[PDB]
Amino acid sequence: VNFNFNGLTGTGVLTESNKKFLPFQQFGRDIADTTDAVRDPQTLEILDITPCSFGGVSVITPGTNTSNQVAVLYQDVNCTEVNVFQTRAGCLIGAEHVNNSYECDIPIGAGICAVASQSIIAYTMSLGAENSVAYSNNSIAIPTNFTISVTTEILPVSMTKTSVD
Amino acid sequence: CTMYICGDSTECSNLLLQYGSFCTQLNRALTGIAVEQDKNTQEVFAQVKQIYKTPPIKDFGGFNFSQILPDPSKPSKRSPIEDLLFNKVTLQKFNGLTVLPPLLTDEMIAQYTSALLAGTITSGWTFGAGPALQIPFPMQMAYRFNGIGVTQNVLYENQKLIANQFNSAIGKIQDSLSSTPSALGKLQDVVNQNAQALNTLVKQLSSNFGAISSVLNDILSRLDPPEAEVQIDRLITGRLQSLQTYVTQQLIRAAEIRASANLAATKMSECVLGQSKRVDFCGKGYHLMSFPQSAPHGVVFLHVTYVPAQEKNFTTAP
Amino acid sequence: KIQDSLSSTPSALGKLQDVVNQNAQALNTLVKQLSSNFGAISSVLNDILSRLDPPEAEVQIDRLITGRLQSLQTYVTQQLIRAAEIRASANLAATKMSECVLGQSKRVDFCGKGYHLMSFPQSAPHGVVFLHVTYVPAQEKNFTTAPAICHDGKAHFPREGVFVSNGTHWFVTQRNFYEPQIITTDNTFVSGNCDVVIGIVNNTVYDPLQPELD
Amino acid sequence: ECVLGQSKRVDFCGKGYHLMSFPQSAPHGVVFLHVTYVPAQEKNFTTAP
Amino acid sequence: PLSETKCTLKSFTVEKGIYQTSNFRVQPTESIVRFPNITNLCPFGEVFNATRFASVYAWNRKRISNCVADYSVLYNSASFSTFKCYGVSPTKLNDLCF
Repeated sequence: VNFNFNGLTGTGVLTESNKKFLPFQQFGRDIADTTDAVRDPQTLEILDITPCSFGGVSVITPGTNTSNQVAVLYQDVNCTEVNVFQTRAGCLIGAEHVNNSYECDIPIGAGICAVASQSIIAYTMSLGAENSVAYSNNSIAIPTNFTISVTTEILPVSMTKTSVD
Repeated sequence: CTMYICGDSTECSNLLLQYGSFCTQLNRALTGIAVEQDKNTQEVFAQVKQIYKTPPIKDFGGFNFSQILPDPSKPSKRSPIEDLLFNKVTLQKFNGLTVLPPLLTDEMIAQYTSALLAGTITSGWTFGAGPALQIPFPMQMAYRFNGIGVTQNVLYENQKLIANQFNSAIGKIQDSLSSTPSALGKLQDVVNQNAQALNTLVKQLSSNFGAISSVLNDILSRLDPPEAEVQIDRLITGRLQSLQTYVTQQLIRAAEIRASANLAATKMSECVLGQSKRVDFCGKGYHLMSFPQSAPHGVVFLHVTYVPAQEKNFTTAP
Repeated sequence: KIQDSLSSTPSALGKLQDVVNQNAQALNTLVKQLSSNFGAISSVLNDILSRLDPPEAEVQIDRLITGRLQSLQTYVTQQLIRAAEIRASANLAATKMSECVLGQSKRVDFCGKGYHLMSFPQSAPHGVVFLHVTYVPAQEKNFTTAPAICHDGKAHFPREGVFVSNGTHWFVTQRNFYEPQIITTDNTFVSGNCDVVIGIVNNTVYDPLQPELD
Repeated sequence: ECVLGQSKRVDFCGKGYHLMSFPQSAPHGVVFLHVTYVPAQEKNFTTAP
Repeated sequence: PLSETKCTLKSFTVEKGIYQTSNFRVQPTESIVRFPNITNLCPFGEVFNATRFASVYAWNRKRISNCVADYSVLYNSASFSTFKCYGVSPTKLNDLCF
């Protein structure tokens, strides 16, 4: 609601609070001088003002060059405030959570990554192909053949020599 | 911007639009350092693609590794030393100034650490080069002596003593960490200064910057626009200047963190994935090998260094 | 395969395209700031000079000058931070050149994954591309091993390499390429007796002098 | 890597093969003297694998 | 959301990835104002229409508290030739509480 408490305008939600005001003070303040609790006229009850539950909105998109399917992530918000998958970062809608694990394609948050098979999937990252090693106290592994690989390592050295007057 | 400078108000949001691409610029810089954090973590930990697993039996010729391998009885699958580190470091969120969670959760970060420990223990250094090649630990450590000009026979004829000394030193690591405050001083300093910068940024809203009130709500409620413009413009100018200062200092601090993370990755690559010859880079004294250990927003190494003891004089000739 | 991957795979030169795009986009934003009026009646100086006499055009041109000056300050600061990052990257590139191209570096995975053999530089637009010719084992075989060989009480350790067996006979071989050799006194050295070292095997170690002796 | 010990990473402790180094205090700085081994007076030879 | 991403990135081709766009803030559904039970009218008539005005040497000061005040009548009344307000806008001066 958009409330006006004796000229103390604001917007948010009024809840019950265990903040036991002493009988003299009217309204409490958080850091940066914002109104957080108030006692209203005609009832004197200690209402707690909290701004309406905010949350950033992010978009997983595989690229308009490939598809128009869009996945929407409402971070740090439980799925009770409007498939739909809950994450440690927030609830991501528009993707189907799966059980198999693949390498990360689009980062999502807290070990979760996202088009595949005509749909958007959201899954726990595959940390890599698990591979135990047959250790013992007397076993040795020695290669019999090798291979020579060439890897391209790319490093910037300079930028455009800009200048502004 | 909208939440920070203005919060729920189109009146100053319109005026903020007059300042051009400042907002997309700041948000882009913050997103860049944010993704750079995940880049740092992945580049410093995910040095091996395949997750290794320690053997079910800990028959390592006498080296009691139970202090650094993850403990199944622990609910979070963390070794005692990493648990102590997490318990040793102690860790703004209301005005649009939010915190995104790290990509690599602590569980999977610990999984990389356990994989690296298992790889080092089981295959020495070859798992960082190519395929993992299992090596019994007495021979692997005999080679690591052989890499600092100490022949194998020293190890083999002193195996029990070297194992006991290594176990005792690992235990003393726990004792030192637990009894010594600020053993995690670097991580505590970085976390504390980041949180303090955030607190100062929040506190800046308690400043008038020349306006007649530090909260734009009441000046909006009590000022006619065609003169409230100058007040709200002063307030926006000051608040945006504060945001620029915060973002710039964050950029510099993130550059320092990037340098430290690159150094950490190089150290893990050269001391963990292999034996490093460059002296005083993998711990004081001659170096053998090291163990990574996950720490909150950081990494902790255990440089296993060989150091000569009581020495005898001799009359010599070249 | 290098040329095939470079030609086929897009964003292979992403490490350079990103810095080029960042510089160009920062410049574009810097230009676009001119379009914003920073709170004054116009974002073009010629209009305010044209339709406002100086005594009250001072305030408008002052708003423009201060806002645009702050924008230029921000741009220069961003460029300075990015130049510091590029400076660090360039020092890393120079170190990599001097340690991988000009010579062979034993620093693991500093000149490409695996054991490093040599490197080839290649000029790139505002960058350098390294070709790290590295050596990587492929196929490995298990063997039964032993940290020592006990012969007539004396211990014997490998002078260089390890002891391995295929299950029936022992051999000395180097530690990165299976190349078994019969155990002789030339590639092994003696140290003490064989009752202090654990987990060792009784065996014979050949003496090259004896076959010519007899 | 140069004073407290001998390095092998080329062109990190001065031009040429590195022998050792000496630090020297300087106003708001340091000056190393990298003493390095540089060959010369080469001769051509016929060589075989 | 796809169009919003296109809008923010100021382009059509969006690269494959995650992009932060805005903040989800459910708008208020209705507006409420809470004011006390006070009903008395402070003697603004007796101040703006005082029998005798004190000189500046002994300017008369009258406390006003614990009532509801109608600045609307005095503002609309053009009897006041000059009505200059600093720090508060005279139009919504009736809105606030003091």
